[PDB]
Amino acid sequence: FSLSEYLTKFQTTDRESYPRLQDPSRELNVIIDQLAVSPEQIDASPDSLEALIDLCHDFPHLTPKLQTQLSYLISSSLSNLSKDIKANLSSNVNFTEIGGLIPQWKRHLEEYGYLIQVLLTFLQDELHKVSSQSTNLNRSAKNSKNDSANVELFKRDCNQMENLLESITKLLEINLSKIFQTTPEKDLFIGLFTRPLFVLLEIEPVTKVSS
Amino acid sequence: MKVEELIIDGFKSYATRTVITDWDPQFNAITGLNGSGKSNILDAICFVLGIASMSTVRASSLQDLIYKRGQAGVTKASVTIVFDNTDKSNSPIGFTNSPQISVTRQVVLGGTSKYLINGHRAPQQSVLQLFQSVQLNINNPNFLIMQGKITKVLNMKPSEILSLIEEAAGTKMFEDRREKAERTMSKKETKLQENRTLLTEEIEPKLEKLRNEKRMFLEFQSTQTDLEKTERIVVSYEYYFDLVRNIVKQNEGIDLDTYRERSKQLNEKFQELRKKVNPNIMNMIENVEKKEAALKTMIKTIEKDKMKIQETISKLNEYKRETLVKTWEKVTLDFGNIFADLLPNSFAKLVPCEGKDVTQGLEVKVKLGNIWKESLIELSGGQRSLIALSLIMALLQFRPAPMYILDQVDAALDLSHTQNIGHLIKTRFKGSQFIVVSLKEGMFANANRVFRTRFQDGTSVVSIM
Ligand SMILES: [Mg+2]
Repeated sequence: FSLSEYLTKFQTTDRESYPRLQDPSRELNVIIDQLAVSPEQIDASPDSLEALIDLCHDFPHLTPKLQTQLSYLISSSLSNLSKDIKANLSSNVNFTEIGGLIPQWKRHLEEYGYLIQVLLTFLQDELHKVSSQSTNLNRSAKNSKNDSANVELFKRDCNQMENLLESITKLLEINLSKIFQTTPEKDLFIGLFTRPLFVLLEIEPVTKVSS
Repeated sequence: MKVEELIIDGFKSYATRTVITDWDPQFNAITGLNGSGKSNILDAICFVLGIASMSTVRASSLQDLIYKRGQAGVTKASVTIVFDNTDKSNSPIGFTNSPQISVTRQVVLGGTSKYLINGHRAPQQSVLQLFQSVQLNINNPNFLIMQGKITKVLNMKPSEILSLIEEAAGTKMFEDRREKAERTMSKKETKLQENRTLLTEEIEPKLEKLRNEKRMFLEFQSTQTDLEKTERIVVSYEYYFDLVRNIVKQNEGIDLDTYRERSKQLNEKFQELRKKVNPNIMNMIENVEKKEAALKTMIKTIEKDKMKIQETISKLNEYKRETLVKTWEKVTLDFGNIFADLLPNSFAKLVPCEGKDVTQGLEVKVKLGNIWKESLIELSGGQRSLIALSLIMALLQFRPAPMYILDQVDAALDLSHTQNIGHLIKTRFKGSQFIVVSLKEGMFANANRVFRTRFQDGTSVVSIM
């Protein structure tokens, strides 16, 4: 797996013209069953690579239960992998074994960074869509029939947004100058984690909430 | 909208709170001696309906309408009018669920006026749109003949005689809004053209300079990777505690002096390209590319917006012209019949001007007997008063305005035509509230309500005679 050509495949080209998978539930549930016991095991099989990278790409085409459990998948996998690399690097172990796991660590981080990039990009797209045509979505008071579903969509995307930013806060505790060696690739990784936040901050009621 | 109460506070000849009630919905008639305040009652009604040109209210300013110019204790001038709404067919839009509509205009010294509907404040466009819906427009009236202006309706230019028929048809409120729309679109068009040439001259040159330094930044990032590989190898090889041994045993035996001068020749390009290009130009070019694309999409949508508005007003002009012709035929027929009934062995028609179109202006042509008058300047003041009154009543017979204000339309009519006008307002032209100021007894003796006006102690009073 590589980062830069996939990142310029997502960013420069069109994003909402991605193909639609015929049955997402069985493939994402067996992905869950792979990832309920091992968060790093997408690497070893390229069908799981392409399966994850295109079950993330169709994020405005799923059902909300599937969306929330995919967000919990991404947050749980990032939190477990960040805790594992933190427990490995903070210990007094030699540089040889952590250097042997550092291509696994760096390519797993490329995978998860691309997934977090596309989820935060589609999430800010949907939040800009639901907050553009509305008046005030900071609270659920003084609503209507469709407005209650609108503000419930607001709260559920903001809650999975909070879970994703929880995963991001859990990521950046590790010394990423150990993981990412040179400053172009480190700049690219921190930039792909920080760019969708800086485009998310355009939304006026997103900065109005507190968490 | 039959007027039910008129409350005048601090107006021209009215120093106190004068409340005029008991208005009959068919025919009200105001009388009194000279200098009593009748035309000031009509000026209060014109002022509460909204005036721009203060020469029809007979003032040179707005503080000239307050009592003794506001320098006699009454520093405010407020006019209140109350309309009944038992008939919902002539009701305005949105106000159907209110059986009484009150409109008040206030002016204090120094500043300008302010309007309130039913106690609650409102700007002037709200009350002007309220009164332009039951065709009670004072700025271009088809219901207001002020004092001494009854023998001068036939002296009007053909655009004004066209505008009366236009107000009867319902398209004057479209015509002034269309002219305002063309003026506003021209001003926003030259503003948008200035913005387009500013975009062409000032943005895309700097955008292509940004693209130039973008590709130089990809070259600088290639040298960046060159530094963080080669200089790291260099500082590792002069540092020689086991990791440096492991990164020595892949490149065993690299020459020192060539690597040192290669590091120097890389750092001189680095100190050049450090002051050449900023390291964060990729997010900057992404930001300005998104801004330029959204800007051009906005300009395309603005141009398509102007095209849609222009094609829609060009499509509405045809229905305006068709309803103007359909109004003009019925109005000139009822004009001829009402003038034949008022003055016997006579006739009058509304004709488009010589060679031009109906929508360019209209002219009155008068027949007395079997001969056509080539010019209506040779007619008397009484005949011209009868032609003007018959034109206003033909406009009533098309679509009756609720309030017809007549300030001494009988000053040039004789004692037969005055009684005939009073009878024809009492009997024939039912369907409007007439507020007529007269001094001839043959007009207000055929009245359903009579208000005397008197001057006492410095102020004016209205007594229900
Ligand atoms: Mg008078």
